[PDB]
Amino acid sequence: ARPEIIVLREPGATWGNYLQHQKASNHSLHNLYNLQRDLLTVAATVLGKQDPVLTSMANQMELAKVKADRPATKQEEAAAKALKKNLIELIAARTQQQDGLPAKEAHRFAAVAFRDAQVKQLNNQPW
Amino acid sequence: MQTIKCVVVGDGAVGKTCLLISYTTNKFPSEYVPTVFDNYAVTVMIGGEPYTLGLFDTAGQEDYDRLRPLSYPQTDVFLVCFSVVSPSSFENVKEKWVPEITHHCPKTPFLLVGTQIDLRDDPSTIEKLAKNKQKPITPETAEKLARDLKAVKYVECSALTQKGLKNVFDEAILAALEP
Ligand SMILES: Nc1nc2c(ncn2[C@@H]2O[C@H](COP(=O)(O)OP(=O)(O)O)[C@@H](O)[C@H]2O)c(=O)[nH]1
Ligand SMILES: [Mg+2]
Repeated sequence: ARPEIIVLREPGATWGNYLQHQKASNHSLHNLYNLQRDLLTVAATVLGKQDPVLTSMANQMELAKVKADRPATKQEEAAAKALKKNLIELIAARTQQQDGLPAKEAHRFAAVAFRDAQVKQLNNQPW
Repeated sequence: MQTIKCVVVGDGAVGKTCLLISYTTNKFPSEYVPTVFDNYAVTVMIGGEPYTLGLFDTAGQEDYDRLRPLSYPQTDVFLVCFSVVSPSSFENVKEKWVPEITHHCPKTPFLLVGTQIDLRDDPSTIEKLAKNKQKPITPETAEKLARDLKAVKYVECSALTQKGLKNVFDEAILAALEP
C-alpha cells in the first residue's frame, strides 16, 4: 500500500538551499510573502522582541518559498492587504494588556508607532 | 524538485514545537523551546524520487488568529494536534482547528494527531484529571472524531519517547501524495 520513504536528516540550517527563487508572471505569491515579511518585521520592531512569534512568522515567509511561485488567489491578495491593519490591532491589544492604556489610546499609539517604524525600515533598505 | 508543505496546527501547550524538534533532531528539547519551530526543510526519498519536505509550526493562541493563516497557502497536508491528556485540546479540534483549516484550505487533507501519549500511563496526570472529572482520550474515541471530521486518519505519538513519531510523518507524506 506504501512506498519506501527515506528522510535524509541533516544537522543545521539547510532550509535556504531548498528555496525556489523564480518569480511568477502576474500577481506573484512570493512577492506577497516578501511584503508580509516586511510588515511582520515592522510589528516585531514595535513590540521590541517581547513577541518572538512575529519574528518567527517573518522567518516562515522566507521558508514558504520552498513551494514554487504561482499567481496569488483573491483571498491571498486580500489577506496581504488586511495584514497591516491586523498587526496594528495586535500591537494595540498588547499595549492594553501590558500597559494601562484605554483601547483608543492604545490604537493611536499602535498606528503611529507602526507608521514610524515602517518609514525607518524603508529608509534603511540597502543599495 | 517536487515539494511537500506540511503545517502543524493545534492548541497551545499540546506539544506542537517539541514534536517537530524531536522528529527532526531525534532529541527532545528542554533548554531551547521556541514558541514556533525554527525554519526547516529536508530531502525525502519517496520511491526513489527526491522530494523537498518543509515543516511549518504555528502559534495556536487566539492573539494570532488573524496572522496564523499567512502560512497556509500551498499547504499539502495539515497535522491537527491535541494532547491525549487534554480533553480541552481535543474539543478545540472540532470547534476551532478543523473549521479553520477547511475554511482556508478546503480540499487540503489533514491528519488528526494525538500527542504526549506517555502521559496516559502517568498517575499524577490521571490524578489531576480525575479532579474536575476528566479521563485521557482513547484511540477509540479519537478515531471516531477523525471519521466524523473526515481526517485521512488518526495517528498517535510521544515526542518525549519518539514512539509513533516516524509513522506520523510517514502518514502525512503519504496523505500529501494524493488525489
Ligand atoms: N511528557 C511529555 N511532555 C511533552 C511532550 N511534548 C511536549 N511536552 C511538553 O509540553 C509542553 C509544551 O510543548 P510545546 O512543544 O511547546 O507545545 P506547543 O505550544 O503546542 O508548541 C512543554 O513543557 C513540553 O516539554 C511529550 O511527548 N511528552
Ligand atoms: Mg509551540
